[PDB]
Amino acid sequence: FHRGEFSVCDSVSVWVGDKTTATDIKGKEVMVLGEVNINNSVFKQYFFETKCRDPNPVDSGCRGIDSKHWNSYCTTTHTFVKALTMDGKQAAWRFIRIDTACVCVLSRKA
Amino acid sequence: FHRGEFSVCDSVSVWVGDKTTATDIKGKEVMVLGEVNINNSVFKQYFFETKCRDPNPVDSGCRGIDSKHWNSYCTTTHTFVKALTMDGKQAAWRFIRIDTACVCVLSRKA
Amino acid sequence: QVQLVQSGAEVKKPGSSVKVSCKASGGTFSTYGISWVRQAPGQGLEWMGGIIPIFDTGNSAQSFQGRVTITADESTSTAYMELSSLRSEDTAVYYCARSSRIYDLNPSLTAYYDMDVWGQGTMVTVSS
Amino acid sequence: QVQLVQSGAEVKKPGSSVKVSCKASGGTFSTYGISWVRQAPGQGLEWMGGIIPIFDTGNSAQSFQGRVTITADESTSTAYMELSSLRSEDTAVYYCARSSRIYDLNPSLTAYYDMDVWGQGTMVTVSS
Amino acid sequence: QSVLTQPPSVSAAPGQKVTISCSGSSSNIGNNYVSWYQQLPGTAPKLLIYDNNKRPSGIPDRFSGSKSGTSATLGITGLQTGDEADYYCGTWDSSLSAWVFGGGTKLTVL
Amino acid sequence: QSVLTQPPSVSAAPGQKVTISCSGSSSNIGNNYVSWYQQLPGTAPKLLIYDNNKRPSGIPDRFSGSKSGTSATLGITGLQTGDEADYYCGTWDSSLSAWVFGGGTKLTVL
Repeated sequence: FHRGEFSVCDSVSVWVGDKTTATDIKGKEVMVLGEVNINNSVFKQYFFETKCRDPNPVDSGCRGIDSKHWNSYCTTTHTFVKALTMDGKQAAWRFIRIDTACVCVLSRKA
Repeated sequence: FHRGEFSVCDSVSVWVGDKTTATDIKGKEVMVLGEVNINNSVFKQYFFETKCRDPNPVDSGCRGIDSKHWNSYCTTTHTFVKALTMDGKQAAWRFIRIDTACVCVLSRKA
Repeated sequence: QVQLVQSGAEVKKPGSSVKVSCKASGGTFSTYGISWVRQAPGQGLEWMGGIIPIFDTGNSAQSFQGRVTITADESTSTAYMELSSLRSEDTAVYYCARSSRIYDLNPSLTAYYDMDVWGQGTMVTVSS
Repeated sequence: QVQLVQSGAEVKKPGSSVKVSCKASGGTFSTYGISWVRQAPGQGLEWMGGIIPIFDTGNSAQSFQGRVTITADESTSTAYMELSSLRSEDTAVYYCARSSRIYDLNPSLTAYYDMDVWGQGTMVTVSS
Repeated sequence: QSVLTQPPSVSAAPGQKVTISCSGSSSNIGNNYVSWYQQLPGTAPKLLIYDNNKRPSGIPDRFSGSKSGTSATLGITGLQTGDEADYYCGTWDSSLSAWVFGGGTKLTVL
Repeated sequence: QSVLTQPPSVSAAPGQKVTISCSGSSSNIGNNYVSWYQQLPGTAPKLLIYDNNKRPSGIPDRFSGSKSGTSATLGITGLQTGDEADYYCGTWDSSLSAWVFGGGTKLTVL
């Protein structure tokens, strides 16, 4: 099969254009600029963010998990994308941490 | 718990700087430019790609799945990032499809 | 601020096809996932389908037997709903809605969205 | 064909701290995930830890009790391994390795990688 | 006939807590998220609750939402004349691959 | 003592298929991917196999890899004098949160 009914964890994708602050590749909190100019034309800084809808879609944790043997929950993974960030007075072009998916994490039961 | 042993699907993150062709936001195959200049300073176009290590990490499908009730496999999700492209003529700063995570998809058993 | 402006109310004959418009007044039309829900006078809500203009990926209800043809144009910022072969039972108030949240966006899953902001509505009457 | 150049072989006294270098000849140092594996003369391989220079996120083996301090500098493109409070048993050939593939990069998982390309090695001898 | 089972009419006194029930199966509520809609006479529906408990901006703290298995409930505290409207159910059905709505509940205030 | 169990020594005639075994647990091999390393006398180890079966560029088709449950095997076809080296195991131990190696297998050719 290819087309599934649902994933183990439910995702929520939102196009974000109102970004003001973000955590950089290292961990430093950087100021995000709303616009980016590509020599001749200007573009509004848009970011595709996908996060977890709920940490426990099922009482046991993730959907379709062997509950009697596994401790599970839904966590949000990250991606690193270049963004026009303002550092004090000068504009920089460096990677920033962004929510990109909702995955399930396992742990053995006692 | 927070820190898990392993996810339901195994991921593999690779920093890609050798991108020549990519699928755009609609589906059109576009030519990706190797460098991007900020009017004076130049930057090599780097993309953070995360894909599936294997579709079936476990014989049944994904790890820690209720095999007797669910049909499962690991699929690669996508993200959309702005990249300096060229549709044969000139510069185009438009969104492109990129591998970003490895998730598990479920299906009910007969 | 962002409001969904629909087409004017129409009265059509059985067997015809009505095309209802849904323009997003303001901006960021491609961001949302335009939905379509109909409501017969003094009856419940019936989901028809939807489309994401940025991906041009659509979804329709199986109950309609492929009569609904949901289309979208980013340039004009308008989403259209065409219901071919009109029946007396199709006499309803046709609403269009938007959602900034797109659930289950996966190549192996059918992507869906809620109905956050609703349109004013378009009354379609089928005279018999 | 990028290669990993290590620091020269050293002879140290017990209790001291040895810092081994790992310079990447070529480029794309931040792309890789620099690993550290030691090997005692005529013995098996022992994993120590690793660091990703682009994220500055490190991981070390619990068996070492926090003696290993893996550091990295992107500007010099060199990775460092500092083993504090040296013992006679620590007498081994210290290797550094690279990997472009980063597995389990999740905030809820301990990120890891393989040893695709290995360094020449650095013989650290502990006197007694 | 509607997929989601809702009571036809509900009556309550002003300034009192009132509940509206919702019924379904594993195909919808059991493996998804419930959303509530407020439809005033001669007005378009309005999003009241989303993701079982969450409420959007503008909606007061007076409106509550809770989900338990294949059933969901809406809670209206501190009742007023303005609340007099038709309340609908809404969730995604994985098997039908369509959004399913409830029958509708007529809220009447004296 | 090594976490991953490997035979101490293996002997074979030139131009013959030879196998090296690896014994792990549910914590490592069973729920992870096995990698093989070639260590020539007075030389640094070299990546031979990765992700159970895959082999990097430069490595000939003569080297094979297979994994079945908590056990993996390495296959060297068309044996030669140059192959005479120590072969090691390698995978990720989820419980120990560290990369675990095998004992080492001495390949001897007459």
